[PDB]
Amino acid sequence: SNIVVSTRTGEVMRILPRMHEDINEEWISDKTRFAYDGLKRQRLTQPMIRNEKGLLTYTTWEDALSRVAGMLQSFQGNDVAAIAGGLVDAEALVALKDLLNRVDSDSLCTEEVFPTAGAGTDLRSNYLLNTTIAGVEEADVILLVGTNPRFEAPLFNARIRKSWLHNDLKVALIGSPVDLTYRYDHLGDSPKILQDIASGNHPFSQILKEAKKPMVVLGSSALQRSDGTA
Amino acid sequence: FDNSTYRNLQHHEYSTYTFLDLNVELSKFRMPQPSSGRQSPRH
Repeated sequence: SNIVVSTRTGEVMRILPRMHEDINEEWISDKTRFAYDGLKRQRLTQPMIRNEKGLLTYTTWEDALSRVAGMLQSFQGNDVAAIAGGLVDAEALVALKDLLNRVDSDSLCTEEVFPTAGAGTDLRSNYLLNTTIAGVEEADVILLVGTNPRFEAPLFNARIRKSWLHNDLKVALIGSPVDLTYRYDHLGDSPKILQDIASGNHPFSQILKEAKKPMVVLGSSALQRSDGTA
Repeated sequence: FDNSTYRNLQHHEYSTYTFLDLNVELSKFRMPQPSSGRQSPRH
């Protein structure tokens, strides 16, 4: 979501929505709006190392960097790995990729799981929302699989609700019957139903066939389980 | 033919459910209602 951070005397005061007709419209989420104060609570301000007693203690940048560099120079290849978090920027990701490549390491991983079978990440459209958020207002039917769009992507759910209200969009969900703030056709929570729809045995399969602009959305949270590839 | 008497005396014995009892009795005479196509505007 496009936002405005309002500061004063070098301190964040509040977060406001910034209008983007294609992403967040005029709204933001409550997490976007009111979680900024967490940027003042448990902050890492100085470099730290372990002392002789095994406790974290403050340190200059030079000594911590030298320690990390000395440990990095010893090992190489598969012995060096990196895991990226959820709030990491592209510049940091590419810098870490290059740094670990100079050591001849390829164990650069993310905590979020996406299946690597077949194309995997080779083709971009394999892991993108190809219809885009603004395209939701053109679909006549949408199938949701193994996700709670209300909490995973509140503005995406708002766009779906807007299309449900104005364009008479038809919504179906496969998964737990969560409250989405709009009425939908619940098919169940057994993954086998997906196969049934593909088979054509299921009633909903015909519904997708008649639709001019169908959409199928798979949440990345369902891909975190063991059978995400399936 | 007379005009000394008042003829609207039936409402002297109406109970609290007279209107709704009459509505129930009239329920059998009505034509089928049209349908909007949905169960509710929130559906």
